[PDB]
Amino acid sequence: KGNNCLDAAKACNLDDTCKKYRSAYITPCTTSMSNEVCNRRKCHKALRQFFDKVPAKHSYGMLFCSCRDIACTERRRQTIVPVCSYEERERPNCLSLQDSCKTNYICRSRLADFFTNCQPESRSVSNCLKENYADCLLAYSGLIGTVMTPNYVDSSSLSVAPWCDCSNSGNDLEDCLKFLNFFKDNTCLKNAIQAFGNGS
Amino acid sequence: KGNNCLDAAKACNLDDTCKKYRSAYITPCTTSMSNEVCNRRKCHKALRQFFDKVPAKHSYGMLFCSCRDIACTERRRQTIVPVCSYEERERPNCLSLQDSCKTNYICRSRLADFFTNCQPESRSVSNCLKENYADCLLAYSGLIGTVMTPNYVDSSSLSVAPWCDCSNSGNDLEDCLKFLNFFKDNTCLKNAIQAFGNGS
Amino acid sequence: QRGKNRGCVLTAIHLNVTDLGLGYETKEELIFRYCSGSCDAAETTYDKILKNLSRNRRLVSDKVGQACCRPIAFDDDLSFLDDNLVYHILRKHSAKRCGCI
Amino acid sequence: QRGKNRGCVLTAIHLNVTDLGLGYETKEELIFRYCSGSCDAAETTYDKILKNLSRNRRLVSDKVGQACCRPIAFDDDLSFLDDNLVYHILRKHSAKRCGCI
Ligand SMILES: O=S(=O)(O)OC[C@H]1O[C@@](COS(=O)(=O)O)(O[C@H]2O[C@H](COS(=O)(=O)O)[C@@H](OS(=O)(=O)O)[C@H](OS(=O)(=O)O)[C@H]2OS(=O)(=O)O)[C@@H](OS(=O)(=O)O)[C@@H]1OS(=O)(=O)O
Ligand SMILES: O=S(=O)(O)OC[C@H]1O[C@@](COS(=O)(=O)O)(O[C@H]2O[C@H](COS(=O)(=O)O)[C@@H](OS(=O)(=O)O)[C@H](OS(=O)(=O)O)[C@H]2OS(=O)(=O)O)[C@@H](OS(=O)(=O)O)[C@@H]1OS(=O)(=O)O
Repeated sequence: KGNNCLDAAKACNLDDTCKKYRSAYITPCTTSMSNEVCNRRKCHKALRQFFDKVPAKHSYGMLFCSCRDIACTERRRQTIVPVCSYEERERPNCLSLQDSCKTNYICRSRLADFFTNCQPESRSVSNCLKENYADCLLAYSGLIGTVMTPNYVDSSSLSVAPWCDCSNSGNDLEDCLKFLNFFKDNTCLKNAIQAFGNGS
Repeated sequence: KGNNCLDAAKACNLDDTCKKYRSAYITPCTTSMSNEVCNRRKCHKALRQFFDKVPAKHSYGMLFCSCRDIACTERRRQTIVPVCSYEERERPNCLSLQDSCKTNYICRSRLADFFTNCQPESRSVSNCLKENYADCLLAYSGLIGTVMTPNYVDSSSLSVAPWCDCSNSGNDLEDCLKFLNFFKDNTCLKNAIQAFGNGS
Repeated sequence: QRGKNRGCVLTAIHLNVTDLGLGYETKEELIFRYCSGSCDAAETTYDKILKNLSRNRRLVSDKVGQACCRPIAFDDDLSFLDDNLVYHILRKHSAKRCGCI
Repeated sequence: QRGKNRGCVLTAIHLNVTDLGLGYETKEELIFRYCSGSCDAAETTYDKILKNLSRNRRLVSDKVGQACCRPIAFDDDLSFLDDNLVYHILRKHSAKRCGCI
């Protein structure tokens, strides 16, 4: 058989634009430095350029492809090159990470679009307050290459989170968890990704 | 048959050094500028480098080859590319030309070697005061690429002169003619050139 | 004048990366493009000399040292994820433009 | 490893300038040097791909788009005086080093 993620890699490599901008990010994201696995800034940059410059039909195919097995979900999880772009020795606190994000024009803007566009509403048919999967996917993919870079965490599901947790939150733990769970347990986002994977 | 000047052109083009430095001077000497036949300075430079950098056996072969016909003597006369390196619209006075020469280190030095080394003495077997054809030829070829650049004038003989005459010399006419005739009627130089052409 | 050596052209083929025999183990794919066709017409001084020397028989042979149809520009880099989830990048593997050289 | 394509070599011939057929009328002479020999061994990614695709039959043919033995450097300029006492200079007319390209 193969899988939908392979098919999306095939389509990308057969398209002049997708192919070029994929290589443009795979390069800095896998080129190790002295005493570091990659240059995270240059990898982040190329990731942003990938999603900004490559039409959604190609760039989303690889990020949001639907899977039936672990060979597929593991390919999908590697799309953003997480060893370089996502993981770090330690997880910062999500409220500190949000603060860092907000000092940066692109991060602040993409983060706000995310909370605005992927707001779940349980009373809606789409399950999204703004009722627009396209704007939620745009907002989510938009975070990739910011300090708020998110990725799939749970290989049996579509669950995502940035690289942060809520350890040592003091009085702000409830706010922290609200922020973190907006990524982890987000019916609007999950439906939007499922919708893209179906072929809407 | 052909001629000795052709043979010397053949030898030169078959030698790495002579070939390269010949082209190095033919180029600037035949490349016309806006409103001028060549850049005389650049042609002069390359001529000096030709005689300084190419061994005498090659560089002299072309300059001093012996001829039996006008096809040979005309080839020999073109060796220094005289249209560029020798001729000018007007002939200056040889005493003015000597003055200009003397303000230049290379010209002053080469000119003195010439008068020293090609001094004719009628009582000698060689007909040279310094009795050394090699030093006279060295001194003469040495002037090529200076303002005192000499060339064959008289296609039926080995007679040479720089590009100057003795018109308007006032009281200095005798000195002027002495200078000019040292090139034109020089038994030491003529013997030295004949000697090279024979194969000494 | 209307273009010497018009027959030197680009051809595209659809391949698995494994078909390239470059040591990779992966299910990923590419378009590979190559340059082929004749370069009989001389486009340089050197090539004119070779052609003229065969014509006048100073070179006892024909087509010796001739130019050939070769890439003069390459397609962009191609990357892929292999079976062990390792990324690779192919460079200068596919032709973008052809010429006689 | 001990040098692929060792057979791609320089050869020198002694010529009249008129033998070149370049339009000149002159009694002058030159050494003309050219590059010839086989380029069967692949020295680049692109060439490895071509060779591998013939081997595994994805290219229904052999030796298509192959490299050839060509100058990778040229001898110095050659000048001469023609029959009408006009000077000329030949450039990039003779090879100094050969390679498969
Ligand atoms: O126009 S935007 O404000 O929307 O910003 C995006 C464009 O600016 C670039 C230009 O890069 S370039 O094409 O390589 O010259 O990036 C530059 O600005 C961003 C954002 O800065 S900002 O203060 O938030 O506005 C910087 O990224 S980041 O530090 O915020 O993460 C770039 O820094 S870096 O190179 O990634 O370190 C900065 O690049 S540069 O210093 O000018 O070279 C492009 O964005 S980017 O490719 O995502 O970095 C955008 O240009 S574009 O023409 O729209 O593609
Ligand atoms: O060492 S010497 O005093 O004997 O002079 C000869 C060397 O100097 C050169 C260097 O040129 S370069 O190799 O291209 O760099 O020429 C330079 O000096 C001469 C003589 O000047 S001087 O004041 O009389 O000593 C200049 O010639 S001239 O103006 O007197 O006719 C050169 O000027 S020009 O380029 O011909 O206009 C001057 O060149 S430069 O400005 O330094 O570039 C070489 O002499 S040359 O090739 O005959 O000009 C000699 O260098 S070498 O390493 O011995 O070959």
